[PDB]
Order: sequence, then structure tokens, then C-alpha cells
Amino acid sequence: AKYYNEPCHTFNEYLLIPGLSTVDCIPSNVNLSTPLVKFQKGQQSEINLKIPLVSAIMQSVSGEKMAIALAREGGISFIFGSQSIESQAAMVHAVKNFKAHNELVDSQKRYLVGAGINTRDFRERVPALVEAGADVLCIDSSDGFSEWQKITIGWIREKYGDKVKVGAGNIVDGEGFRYLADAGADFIKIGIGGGSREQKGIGRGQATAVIDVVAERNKYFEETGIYIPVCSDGGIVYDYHMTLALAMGADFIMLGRYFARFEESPTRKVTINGSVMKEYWGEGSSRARNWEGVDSYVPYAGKLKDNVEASLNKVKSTMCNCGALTIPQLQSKAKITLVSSVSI
Amino acid sequence: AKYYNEPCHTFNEYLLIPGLSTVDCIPSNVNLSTPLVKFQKGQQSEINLKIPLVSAIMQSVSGEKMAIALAREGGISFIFGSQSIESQAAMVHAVKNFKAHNELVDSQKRYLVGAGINTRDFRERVPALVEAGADVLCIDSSDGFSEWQKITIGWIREKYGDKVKVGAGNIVDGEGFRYLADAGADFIKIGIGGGSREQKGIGRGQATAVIDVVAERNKYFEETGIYIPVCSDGGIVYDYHMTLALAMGADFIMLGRYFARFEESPTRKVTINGSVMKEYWGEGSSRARNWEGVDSYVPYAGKLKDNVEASLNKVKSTMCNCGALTIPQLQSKAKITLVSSVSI
Amino acid sequence: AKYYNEPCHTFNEYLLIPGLSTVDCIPSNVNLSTPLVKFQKGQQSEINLKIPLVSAIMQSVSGEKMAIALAREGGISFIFGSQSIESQAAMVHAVKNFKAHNELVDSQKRYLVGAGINTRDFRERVPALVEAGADVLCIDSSDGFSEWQKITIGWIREKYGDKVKVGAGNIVDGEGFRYLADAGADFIKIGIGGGSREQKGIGRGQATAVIDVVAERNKYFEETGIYIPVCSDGGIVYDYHMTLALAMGADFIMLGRYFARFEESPTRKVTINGSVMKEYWGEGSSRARNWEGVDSYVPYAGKLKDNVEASLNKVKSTMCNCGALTIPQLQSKAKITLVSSVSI
Amino acid sequence: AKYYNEPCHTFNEYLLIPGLSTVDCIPSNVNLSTPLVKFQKGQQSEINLKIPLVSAIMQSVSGEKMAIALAREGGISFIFGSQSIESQAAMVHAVKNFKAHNELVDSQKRYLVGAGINTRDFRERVPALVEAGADVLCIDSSDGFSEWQKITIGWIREKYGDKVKVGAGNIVDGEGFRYLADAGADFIKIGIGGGSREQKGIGRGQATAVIDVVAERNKYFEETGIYIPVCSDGGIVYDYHMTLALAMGADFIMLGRYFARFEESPTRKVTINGSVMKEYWGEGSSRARNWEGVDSYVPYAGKLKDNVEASLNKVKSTMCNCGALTIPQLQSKAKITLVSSVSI
Ligand SMILES: NC(=O)c1ccc[n+]([C@@H]2O[C@H](COP(=O)([O-])OP(=O)(O)OC[C@@H]3O[C@H](n4cnc5c(N)ncnc54)[C@H](O)[C@@H]3O)[C@@H](O)[C@H]2O)c1
Ligand SMILES: NC(=O)c1ccc[n+]([C@@H]2O[C@H](COP(=O)([O-])OP(=O)(O)OC[C@@H]3O[C@H](n4cnc5c(N)ncnc54)[C@H](O)[C@@H]3O)[C@@H](O)[C@H]2O)c1
Ligand SMILES: NC(=O)c1ccc[n+]([C@@H]2O[C@H](COP(=O)([O-])OP(=O)(O)OC[C@@H]3O[C@H](n4cnc5c(N)ncnc54)[C@H](O)[C@@H]3O)[C@@H](O)[C@H]2O)c1
Ligand SMILES: NC(=O)c1ccc[n+]([C@@H]2O[C@H](COP(=O)([O-])OP(=O)(O)OC[C@@H]3O[C@H](n4cnc5c(N)ncnc54)[C@H](O)[C@@H]3O)[C@@H](O)[C@H]2O)c1
Ligand SMILES: O=c1[nH]c(=O)c2[nH+]cn([C@@H]3O[C@H](COP(=O)(O)O)[C@@H](O)[C@H]3O)c2[nH]1
Ligand SMILES: O=c1[nH]c(=O)c2[nH+]cn([C@@H]3O[C@H](COP(=O)(O)O)[C@@H](O)[C@H]3O)c2[nH]1
Ligand SMILES: O=c1[nH]c(=O)c2[nH+]cn([C@@H]3O[C@H](COP(=O)(O)O)[C@@H](O)[C@H]3O)c2[nH]1
Ligand SMILES: O=c1[nH]c(=O)c2[nH+]cn([C@@H]3O[C@H](COP(=O)(O)O)[C@@H](O)[C@H]3O)c2[nH]1
Ligand SMILES: [K+]
Ligand SMILES: [K+]
Ligand SMILES: [K+]
Ligand SMILES: [K+]
Repeated sequence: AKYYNEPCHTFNEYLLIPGLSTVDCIPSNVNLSTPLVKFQKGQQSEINLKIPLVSAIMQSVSGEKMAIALAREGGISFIFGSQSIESQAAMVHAVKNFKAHNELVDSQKRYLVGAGINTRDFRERVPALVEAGADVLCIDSSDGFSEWQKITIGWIREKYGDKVKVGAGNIVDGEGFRYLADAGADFIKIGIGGGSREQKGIGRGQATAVIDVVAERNKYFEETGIYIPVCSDGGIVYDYHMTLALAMGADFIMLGRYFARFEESPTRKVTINGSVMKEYWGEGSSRARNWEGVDSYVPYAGKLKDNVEASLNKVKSTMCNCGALTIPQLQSKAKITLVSSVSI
Repeated sequence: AKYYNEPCHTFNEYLLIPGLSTVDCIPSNVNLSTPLVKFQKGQQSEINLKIPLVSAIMQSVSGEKMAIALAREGGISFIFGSQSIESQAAMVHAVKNFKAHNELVDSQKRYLVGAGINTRDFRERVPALVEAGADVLCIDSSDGFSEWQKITIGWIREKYGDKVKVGAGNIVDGEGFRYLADAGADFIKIGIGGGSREQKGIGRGQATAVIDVVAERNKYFEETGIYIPVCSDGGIVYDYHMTLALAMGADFIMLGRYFARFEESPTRKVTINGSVMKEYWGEGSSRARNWEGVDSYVPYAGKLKDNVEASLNKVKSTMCNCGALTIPQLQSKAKITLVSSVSI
Repeated sequence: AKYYNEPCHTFNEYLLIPGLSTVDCIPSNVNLSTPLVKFQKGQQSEINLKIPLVSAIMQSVSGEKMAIALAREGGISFIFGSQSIESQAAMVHAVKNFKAHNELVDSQKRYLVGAGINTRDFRERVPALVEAGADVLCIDSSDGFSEWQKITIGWIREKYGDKVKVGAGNIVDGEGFRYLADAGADFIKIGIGGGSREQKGIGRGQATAVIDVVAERNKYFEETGIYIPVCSDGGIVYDYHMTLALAMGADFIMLGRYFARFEESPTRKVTINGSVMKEYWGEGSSRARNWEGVDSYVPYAGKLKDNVEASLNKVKSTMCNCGALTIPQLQSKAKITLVSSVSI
Repeated sequence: AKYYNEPCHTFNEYLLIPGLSTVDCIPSNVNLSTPLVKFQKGQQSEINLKIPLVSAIMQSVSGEKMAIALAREGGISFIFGSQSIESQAAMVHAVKNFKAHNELVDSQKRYLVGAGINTRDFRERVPALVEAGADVLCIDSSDGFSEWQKITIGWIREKYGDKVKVGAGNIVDGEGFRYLADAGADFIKIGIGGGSREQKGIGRGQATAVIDVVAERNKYFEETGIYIPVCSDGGIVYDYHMTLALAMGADFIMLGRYFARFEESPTRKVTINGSVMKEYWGEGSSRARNWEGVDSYVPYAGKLKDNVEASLNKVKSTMCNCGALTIPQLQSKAKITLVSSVSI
């Protein structure tokens, strides 16, 4: 077997050491724009998020209202694919035709929206999603280091060329990244065993996963001239974990629990002895996938807007402490230290 | 004294990083066959388990019903030797004559069964066990790095040559493995201070023990052409620990607590305030060895079959995530990372 | 991004290994004097504390009574600047005119006192503080690696030259130290995420911060001939942490919680079911800064004098165990070992 | 300051890996004899304990009955010196004249006994102790790396030459050992911050302390031909810690809590709601030193004999697992591994 020189680590094991903060770095001047899909050196991504946050491909988080609410703030949602092709396409269509400063929209001023797909019924689901107006797709899987994903991306390329964007994942190392990059993925999702590994035994600390995949992505860019955006998926407990994920190289972040707490999540608001909660279950739980996970409750946080703006104001503030006015500048200037077990 | 460069680790400190999963790796195509006794390069083992699980040499787990139930699933039990020679031989005989797709049987279609022996009364116990039809024997001891075991194996060779198979142990390092290999053991058992060390002070994290013994076993194979199967004994808390043990090099796994929970274990089923439990005590407890351990209760799990098949389906699934269709392929392709203290 | 070879550590992870204790090292012969402001090689600091303790720039700790009580023992307080320029100046004036063996005083026998300033209204606050008689100033900020601080120090130099002393901070690495040193700081404060980091994600274990800044300060001294005193600010839970901070290179220590417990702190004494407590809130809490922190209670300790003398007697005693009669000798002879996670 | 490459560790962080156990290593054949005082290469120590255990120099453990009871088993007690010279001498005399297979006695068949002394009134205490018949003395101090101890040993040599044996300590590193060795100590005691460091901040994990001091002691032996026995003092929680301490190089072990639990300890037996306890307080507690420590209760264990024999049977058993029939052989053959934080 193959072993590693160092153990893997989670976001909770890191802290950022401040860099020079210039008089021009104030939160309001921080640009949180970020590329969503791959492009060649020298060019810009065809799709850029206004904020580096995307909602998880889950029944309990990415519904119509979520997609609309997040797009309004500059991010994008990936309508869950764990439902009929007709239902998902309908949700996508509803978001695209809803309108009939930081909002994420297309050339027709319609909100952007994503849609998750699986490596099984894509020959029928994809066309339906494209026709419905889906701006981007993403293969939804825990272990994306699979030939099934290569086959799915290949089919999409054969039928649509590079006109249909498709993210792939999840992977946690350079080999997995490399495989999906060569297969043609527009963006690669990072993360196995991090979300809200102690059942199947597969996974890797999210921080180590991001750091290693990013190094491979950069190596890949230097070899091919192709920059593939990567997504840190899961493992984000606190707002500062967002800044860490971005500083370590992730272009954007996918979150489930974070968004499930909002009024716009498609789950029922339930009051548990004085506390308003919201339902939240994984796609691997028996409660789903029947149209690897648990079924629980998250504290109600109110509307997405206020929470997202508060979280991002914190990120912007921290970025200025690190002397960065943009995500790429943060990824370049960030000083990241591991913290001792005892300190935690 | 002799010290080591790194501290030892337990199974709980590791995770598997996925490898390429091909379209042909589906759980139903995973072969869990594994060698039980030593053979030379180029040949096959005279005895191959259908599944890599064997029940512990304990009064509270390996009785007749257990031996039969496990053999039916492809594994083998080692009837405890902590009883009279006549009683143990009778149990062995009963299993061999019980019948008067994955079942483990001999050329006469009789279920395979093992029997534990000690380094004291073997001159009388062994012949009785051989006559009773025992398919394989195993010296039952915590510290197998002993001249007493060399003497026992030597006596068996002198009287039966290589016609009677005998496992030895336990050891936790290359030196101990080497000593039992040269003594003639057919398979070497790994593990001291792991089962369900804080009393005598001897032992080693199971993971480190397996990894180090396996490296020595491989070195030994390259030097002599003799492949000696090794058994990871104890320290398995969760199903994924099985996959880890196998990925690290163990050919098969010995378990006590895991099997004690089943209806077929020879212990009394007791109800403790709404919970059906089963008795489970170590061979080192005063409750035994009078014909180093504790006496407790384990939650009732039902019949062996359903539990074993569920556990192995998980192992098979994980093996496919690692791109392996067989145990040897898993041992070759597995990517194993240590996890930080804080992550746990 | 930039990463580090080792994780950071806190004071709790260290212990001092005794050195040779000579017959002349008795507690009463230990000199705790220490430089407060920078000087060139070969000279003495214009301001030397009698004891290496200074009270934090906080509303809940450094008021008039505190400043007087601490100065009487040989230390100095930094009257909080989170109040009107007129109020702070009045407090400073009151301390300077209060008197109208180890007391810290000026040539006119008046108690020494410090005052915190911010990088915003200093053009008006500073002159008022100088006129009021403030002996030293200190820019109060969490992230002192800022151009705003360079600008503030520069303004002070342009108007007062080196006649007005001003400390700066906080920083946690060599780069931050270097930046404030070149900007002209008279002393640099160390510490971010240590006080009584899990919200913004910035910081560093106090021990690592002190050790690294001190090495840079020493390197800086060798290159320029300028010795800049450094202050370990926050992260001191137990008395022995003081000895550690000093042994690691800090010239003096800034504390908040420690002094807030005293009768002389400006907070209300409140009895909570049999226990007399005192209020203590951070400057980052909403409870302040409205003229990043929590609002709590600390156990009443009585008058500053008895507590400070008890704490320092312990430090002196430990210094003798290390064979040191002075802080510089301690910094030179101290043997400091990290302790394992498990030992704690 | 001086730092170290690795953090220090405690006994709880180690385990012994078995070595070859020969047919001749049975517990009853294990020799636990060990040297108490220094000798030159090629010779034997003038005083050899029958068992490697000595009771602590404490008011709550080493009284007359303890000294007699331990000597009967082969060990020796050090009558506490924290009492009047007349009282201590009387206790020593009482043990020497008490009798007016493994017992530790002199040429006149009288039980051996030790006595603690301080670096203050030794000019009067020592002569009284020698006249009373004390077989060995030991300077009782937490930080023995002191000129006061050198002065005390020097005075003893000047007046008695090498006819009066005196142990010194405590130290935790090679430098401290070296200093007391050159000063003339007959045996050096190891241990600061281990007994039943979080107050003064000085100390070192007991295991690291023993390992480092032993390496220096061996280096010293090779340079001078003088073998100085070392004593692991404190930090022993479980019986197996004894085996570890000996395996790491300690010739003998000093214990307080362990012996305080016995009927023969000089403390009052008190019943606390169904549990018979015994008082146990440190020499640094206010409860003493008035003729750094806590005052507590330890569970009653009964008479010393049965407990000591049970503890040593375990040590002997473990020694055989390591292939050792004697302590020196154990120190030579022991395989000691550090254990991960998580494993504990
Ligand atoms: N990130 C994690 O750690 C994690 C863990 C568990 C579950 N999940 C989530 O649960 C949901 C399902 O994930 P998943 O990976 O278990 O589902 P998946 O569809 O990606 O799983 C594919 C695996 O390959 C098999 N297979 C056999 N033939 C196949 C074919 N023709 N095409 C594709 N696969 C074939 C099975 O489908 C098996 O599920 C997702 O939302 C995923 O994110 C995530
Ligand atoms: N794996 C562990 O960590 C662990 C720990 C404690 C107990 N156990 C279990 O307890 C049971 C007993 O194990 P054990 O090792 O204590 O028993 P064992 O029979 O292997 O022990 C042999 C040891 O050598 C001695 N000895 C002296 N003469 C001997 C002779 N002629 N032949 C053999 N030994 C001689 C004693 O028997 C002593 O018990 C086993 O089932 C074992 O698995 C396991
Ligand atoms: N040490 C720590 O870890 C920590 C953490 C949080 C808060 N605090 C305390 O809270 C109090 C406030 O600290 P702070 O650093 O948040 O306040 P600060 O005044 O030092 O913060 C300056 C930051 O730059 C911005 N800025 C924009 N224009 C500016 C200008 N012209 N001049 C200066 N800054 C400008 C904002 O003021 C922003 O607060 C202090 O007492 C500080 O010690 C300490
Ligand atoms: N091992 C530990 O970690 C630890 C910690 C605290 C206390 N203790 C115990 O408490 C008891 C007292 O230990 P201690 O070291 O505090 O006492 P000690 O007598 O060894 O201490 C000597 C120190 O030097 C000073 N000194 C000044 N003049 C002196 C002189 N002329 N001679 C000697 N010392 C002079 C003081 O006495 C001061 O106590 C002992 O039993 C000791 O084992 C042990
Ligand atoms: O172990 C898992 N069991 C599940 O049932 C499950 N469902 C989703 N996911 C994955 O978790 C991400 C969301 O994580 P957070 O809630 O931590 O943001 C998601 O974006 C997915 O990557 C699962 N992981
Ligand atoms: O410390 C011990 N004290 C005992 O009394 C004892 N009895 C058995 N064994 C050993 O433990 C293995 C079973 O472990 P699990 O329950 O963890 O599967 C078994 O297979 C044995 O190796 C003991 N170990
Ligand atoms: O995280 C923080 N939030 C706050 O609100 C805050 N207020 C003060 N400080 C800083 O803490 C130091 C005092 O710490 P102690 O109480 O630990 O001595 C002080 O000297 C400051 O450096 C803060 N840090
Ligand atoms: O920190 C301490 N405060 C005290 O008051 C104290 N009194 C004794 N000792 C030392 O501890 C040893 C006994 O330890 P155990 O109870 O762990 O065997 C003893 O042998 C001494 O080395 C003290 N250490
Ligand atoms: K900064
Ligand atoms: K895979
Ligand atoms: K000393
Ligand atoms: K052995």
C-alpha cells in the first residue's frame, strides 16, 4: 500500500497570520468574484460568481427559493438531482423564468442556476436540464474518482462540446483531480468525509484535501495552460473556515448545513421546545435516494441575505488583515499556520 | 534499550483515499478469498477462506454453533482450547460430522473448523484434535515470541511433518514474526493490547503492528520464497477497520467481540432493562482459564449471517472505491493516510 | 500561500528545566527591572519598569486607581483610549498629579502612566495626552501590521521627534515586528488570539508568537544596533506563564483578566451566590467601542499589591531555579521544553 | 534560551514490545536485585536492594513501621527529615534495633534504613543520623541542581570520606546529573513535576527525564569508570510504569502515593462513606514543612507485603515477556515504543 509522510488535517487546525494591511484595504473595496468554469491562460472564465458560495446538491437545501435567494446575492445553487428528471427540470425552469446589484445573472438578466446529475440516467436528464435552461451542471457523487464520471463527461462533450459546463467530483488528492481534469471536467469538487468516513473509512481532512488538490491544479495549469476552478465541498463549521478554504486555493465553497438553516431552504420549519429548527438530512440517508448520512435539525437562522452578508463581511475583513483585496491575491499572500492539538 | 522513530497507531487513526474505480468494480464482483496457511512462490495455499474472517479462540465466542455458522459464510472458527482435551475434540468432531454457495468445506464437503492449542499439553491435545478432524490448529497465547511455541511447532513437525497446519502468535513486530516463521508456523497472528496493555504494559497499536509485521513477512517472502499468511487479531471496533486491516497487509482477521454479539455465540442471552445483551469475557479473566481480561456484555446483534454479509458488503464497496476486486489487489493499490489527533 | 514547518504552541505547552542555582540566587536578590522603550547598543532605556507587568488598554482594567496601584508596585498602566480625548487626558492628568520603594516615577517623583491611542483621531488625542503628562503612548489594535499604524507613528515623529514614546502592535511574526520597527515603534506588542481567533480565524499561539518575534528582534538588533523591547500581550492564565513569557524573550507582559480581578479595577464588584466577582469585557465587545470580544465575570482577588507580590515572588523563585538573577540573564540561561499533548 | 528537538513524555505514553522469552524465564527465576550506591567498573555496589523499590522522603509515608515493612520485602525507606533531628534519629535508631528470606539487612542482620536530609542543618543532623545507625542518606529537594547540595555533599566527604553514603537530587537532565555526580553523590534522584509543574512551571515528563539522565549516566560511566545508580522518583501511577522506569535505565524507584495506601504508612486510616482511605500530603503542602503540594486521601490497600509482591510479580512476568531475568538485562534488551495521543 501507499502511505503518506504527514497525517491529514481539518480547517479547525489552522489560523491565518496577518500580512501588511494597506490603507486601501477596507471591506467595501474587497472583490469576492471568482471563476466557476475552466479557461485557458490569459483569458477569463465564462462564468464568474459574485461571491464564492454555492449551495449543496441536496434535497434539504437547494430548491427553487434557495437558488433564487442565493443567485440574488451573487452565488449559485445546484438544484438537487435526487428527484425525477421532470421535477428537477421544472425547478430549473422556474428559476430561469422567475423574473417574468450583486445578483448573478446571464445575458438575458435571468438568475443563474446549476443542477446536479448522476452517472446513471444522464442521457435523458442532461438534455432535459439543458432545455430547461440550466447554466451549469455538476455530477453529484461522493467518490468521483470513477470511470463512470469519465464516461458521463465524455458523453456530454460528444453531444455538446464545450457549450455545456459540467463539474465533477468528489476527489481529495492530486490523482483524483488529474483524472477528472483529463476527462474534461469544467470544475472539480473536493471533499470526502467532512460534511456535517466513520462508516466506510474513506476520506481525508478537508484542509489537506484542498491544499493537495490545489497544488496539483496549479501544476496542471503550468503544464497545459488550463486553469480548472476547484470547489471545497463540506467541512465548513465556522465563517472563518471559508476564508481558510479560499486562502488554501479553493476558488469557491459548497455548503449544505450553512444554507439549510435559512428560511429559503425547502425543509419544514419545526419548533423544538422554544427553538425554531429546520430539517437537514444527507443525500446518503435512507430518508432520500429512494425516489451514508444522518437526519437532523439545524437552528433557524432567518433569511439567507442577512446571514450571507454577515459571513462575507467577516471574510472581507479577514482578507484585509491578510492584505488581500481579491481571492487570487489572498491565495497568493496568505500565511497559514497549523495549530497544536492542545491549543484546540 | 531500543526505541523507535515514530509512536504506534491504532486503526481509528487511518482513512483510505479512493483510487480509480473502474466500471467493472461492483460489490458483487469482489472476491474476498484469502490464504490461511503458508505456501511457496508460484503456488496456492492448501486452505483458502471464502471470507477473511475467523472467530477468536475464546470460550465466549467459538463454540460449535459459531463454527458451523461462520463456516457456512466462508470463514472459520477456532474452537477454544481452554477446556478439556476431550470436550474440545468432541466439539471439533461435532462440527466435522454435522452434515450427516460460500460455505467453507473440505473435499468430503464437511465444514472446516480450527482448534486452539496451548504450549503445555499439546502432546496429548494435538493427536486428539487431529483424530477428531480439526482442519487447522493455532497456538493460543498473548506473547507468542516464546521458545515454548517454537518447541510446540517443532513437536508437531516431528510427528506430522507439514500435514498438520498450525498457526502461531501473537507477535507485533518483525523480530517476533521472523522467529515464528523460522520455527515453522503456517500463519502468524498479530496483536497484543488491542482487543475490547494498561495492566502489564506490553503491546503496540494494532495498525503499526500489522504494517510492520507485513513488511517483514514480505521481506521474508523475497528471501525464502515462502509466503506466510498473517492474521490481524483484535482491535477492530468498526466495519471499516476490517478494510484497513486487509489494506495494510493482513490476509485475514480474528475477532472476538464482533462474533460474541451473535445468537450463535455460546453465551447466555440476557436482557438488561429493555436491551438484549450477550456475555463476553476474555480468556485472561478469572471467569476462565480455571478449568488480564474483563467480563462484560455486548449488544445482541441477531444471527451471524445477516451481520457478516452487511459488514462484508461494506468492505466490498470500499474496496471498489479503492479500485480493488480482490484482497491482494487492495493490499497493492490502497492509499492509506494517518489522521490528526484533533480530527478524531 | 505560505505555510510553516511546525504548528504554533501556547504557554501551557511548555515547562522550564532547572539550571544551576548558586548560593547567591535567593528571591530577594532577584532584579525584575526591564526596558520599556528602544535604545541603541551600549545604552540604557530611558524608561525602565521596576517589574515586568503592565495593565491592558481596556475600559474594564486600566483606570486611574489601577494606574496608581500598579505604578506603586513598579509597573505601568495604559489608560484606555476607548473614551473621549478629554476623559482619557483627565485620567492621565489625575494620575500625574495624584501626589499633590519600588514605585515607578519620573524625575518629579510623579507616578508613571501610559495611554492607549488609535490610528484615527491621534492628531487631536496625542497632543492632549502629551499635555496631560502621559509618559508613554501605545497604539491599541489587534492587527498592528497596518499602514495606519505606520502613518500614526510617522505623524508622532514628525511633530515630536523621539521625545514622545509610542508602542505599536499587535503582531505575531518577524515580518510584522520588522514593519513596526522600521516605522519607528519604541516597543512592539505581541499577540493575536490569546486573551481570555475562533471568530475571524487570525492569530498564533502566544508562545510561538513571542519566540519568533524575539528572534527577529534580536536579528534586528544585530543589524541596526537598535534594541526594541517587546511585550507579550495576553494568553497568560497562570503565574508560571509569566516566567515562560519572560524566558522566551518578552521584556514585559501586558495583562487584562489578571488585573481586572483586583479592587482597583474600574468595574463593579458583584456578588454571585456567595462569590464576589468583578466585571470583565473585551474592547471588541459591543459593550464597548461605542462611545470580537465577550462580556464576563472574574473572581475577586482583593487588592493589586498582595496579588502582584505573590505572583512575582513565584517568578523570582523560579528564576533562581533557572540560575537567573535578572530577566536578561533568564532569557539567556532558560532551558525550555515543549510538553506532549497527553502530558496535559 | 535553549530549546529541545522533541517534547517530553510521561510513562503513560509508552508500551513494551516483547522480546524472545526463553524456557528459563519464569517469574520465580527473576532476580530484582539492584545497586543503591556508586561503585567503579568491575566491582559491585556496597549496598544492593533485594527489590527496586524505596519509599518517599515524606511525613505521610516513610515512618518506622514503613521502613521495617519495606526492608522485610527487600527495599528501603528514607525516614522523612521534615521533623526534628532528635525525632528522625530516634526513628532511625528504632528501625536499626527492632530485632532486639528477602529482607534487606546489614552484616549484623539489622534492617537497612535511609534518612532524608536538607541542605540547611546537615552539620548537626548528619552526625546524629550516622550515630543513630542510618545506612544511607539522601538530600531531599525538588531542585537538586543547586550549589547548596554540592556544599552539603562536600561537607559529608570532608568529614566522613566515602564511608557515609548520600544520594542527591532531584534533577531531570544530563547537566543536573553531571553536576551532582562531580559533586560526589552516591546516587542521583530523577524527577520534578511528576508526583501525584502547574504552579511554578518547572519540570519534565518523567520518562524523558529518566531516559536523558540515564544516557548521561552511561556516558559518565564510560568516561570515568564510575557507575552512579539513578532513582526514578514519582510519576508512577500503575504497576507497569515500574517496569518501564526500570527498562528505561532507572536502577530503582521512589514512590509516595503507592506506599501511603498501606497500613504501615504513618497516617490515619479514615472511612469516607463506605470507603477506607488514608491521608496523603506532599512535603510542599502547608500541612508540613512547618515544624507546592496538596493534601488528599488514597484508597486503603492493606498491608505492604501482599501489594508489593503482587506488583513485583507483574514486573517479573513482564520482564520475562521481554526476555530478561535481571534488571540490567531488561535495560539492555527492552524494546520501548511511544504511543500516539489518540491511542490513549
Ligand atoms: N462526500 C461524501 O463524503 C459523501 C458520502 C456519502 C454520500 N454522499 C452523497 O450521497 C449522494 C449519492 O452519492 P453516491 O456517490 O453514493 O452515489 P453515486 O451514484 O455516485 O454512486 C455510484 C456507485 O457506483 C455504482 N454503480 C454501478 N453501476 C453504475 C453506473 N452505471 N453508474 C454509476 N454508478 C454505478 C453504484 O451506483 C454506487 O452508488 C450524493 O449527493 C453524495 O454527495 C457524499
Ligand atoms: N492478546 C493479548 O493482548 C492477550 C492478553 C492477555 C491474555 N490473552 C489471552 O489469554 C489466554 C491465555 O494467554 P497466555 O499467553 O496468558 O497463556 P500462555 O499459556 O500462552 O502463557 C504462557 C506463559 O509462560 C509460562 N510457562 C511456564 N512453563 C510453561 C510451559 N511449559 N509451556 C507454556 N508456558 C509456560 C506460563 O504458562 C505463562 O502463562 C489466551 O487466549 C490469550 O489470547 C491475550
Ligand atoms: N488582540 C486581539 O486578538 C484582539 C481581537 C479583537 C479586538 N481586540 C481589541 O479591540 C480594540 C479595537 O481593536 P481593532 O484592531 O478592532 O480596532 P482598530 O482601530 O485597530 O481597527 C482598524 C481597522 O482598520 C479600519 N480602518 C479604516 N480606516 C481607518 C483609519 N483611517 N484608521 C484606522 N483604521 C481604519 C477599521 O478602523 C478597522 O477597525 C482594541 O483594544 C484591541 O486590542 C484585540
Ligand atoms: N519533586 C518536586 O517536583 C517537588 C516540588 C515541590 C516540593 N517538593 C518537596 O518538598 C520538600 C521541600 O523541597 P524544597 O526543594 O522546596 O526544599 P529545599 O530545602 O530543597 O529548598 C531550597 C531552596 O533554596 C533556598 N535556600 C536559601 N538558603 C539556603 C540554604 N542555606 N540551604 C538550602 N537552601 C537555601 C530555600 O531554602 C529554598 O527552599 C521536599 O520533600 C521536596 O521533595 C518536591
Ligand atoms: O457523508 C455524507 N453523507 C450524506 O448523506 C451526505 N449528503 C451529502 N453529503 C456531502 O456533504 C456536503 C455538505 O456538507 P456540510 O453540511 O458540512 O456543508 C454536500 O455538498 C456533499 O458533498 C454527504 N456526506
Ligand atoms: O487483553 C486481553 N485479555 C483477555 O482476557 C483476552 N482474551 C482474549 N484476548 C485477545 O483478544 C482478541 C479479541 O478481541 P476483540 O474482542 O477486540 O475482537 C482475541 O482473539 C485474543 O487475541 C484478550 N486480550
Ligand atoms: O479577542 C479579543 N477580543 C476583545 O474584545 C479584546 N479586548 C482586548 N483584547 C486583547 O486581550 C488582552 C488581554 O488578555 P488577557 O485577559 O488574556 O490578559 C488585551 O491586552 C488585548 O490585546 C481582546 N482580544
Ligand atoms: O510537587 C510536589 N509537591 C509536594 O508537596 C511534594 N512532596 C513530595 N513530592 C515529590 O513526589 C514524590 C512522590 O510521588 P508519588 O506520590 O507520585 O509517588 C516524592 O518522592 C517527591 O519527589 C512533591 N512534589
Ligand atoms: K495586517
Ligand atoms: K474511486
Ligand atoms: K537549579
Ligand atoms: K516474549
